Amino acid sequence: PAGICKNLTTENIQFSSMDVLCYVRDENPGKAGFVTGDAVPAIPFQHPTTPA
Amino acid sequence: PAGICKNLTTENIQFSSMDVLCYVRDENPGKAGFVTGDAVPAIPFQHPTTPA
Repeated sequence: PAGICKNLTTENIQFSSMDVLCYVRDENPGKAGFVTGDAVPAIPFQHPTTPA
Repeated sequence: PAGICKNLTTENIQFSSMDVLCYVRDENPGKAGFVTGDAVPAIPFQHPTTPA
């Protein structure tokens, strides 16, 4: 949408409402365009209550 | 061992590898040469994870 386009543009990343991006996701997982994965998932830490 | 003697001499406590020290451990109640004892044995503390 337009708001995302404006926010991207103001962040020195160029993208216009008339632009399009074309991609191909490969079949074999060994060779791919973009690789994503989790090394260590989110771990919570609850610190004890402090003075004040 | 010789290495300990070398370390001692390095830190300004003169003790050659040739030197020998003699001592007498007393047994009478009121008299003694070297006194040792623990007033409070070592106590462990564990702190939880800081906000850092």
